[PDB]
Amino acid sequence: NAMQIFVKTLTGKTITLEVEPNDSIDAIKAKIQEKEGIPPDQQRLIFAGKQLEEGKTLSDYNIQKESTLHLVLR
Repeated sequence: NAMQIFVKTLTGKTITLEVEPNDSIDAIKAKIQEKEGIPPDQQRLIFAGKQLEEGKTLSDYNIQKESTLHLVLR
């Protein structure tokens, strides 16, 4: 079931994540924290024009394999 997505970080580089289709946004943020050292509470995430919010899931925004989310700092 697992799949690869990417997050475009604050440097413009991307990190690679292994995620499940219904993973919460909270789990993505925690993976971003482990690699970037930014607390989830300071992360704002965007995909295809949508704000990705805590408590919601990847599938809420139709984030499929090879999607690149964009990270914005709070």
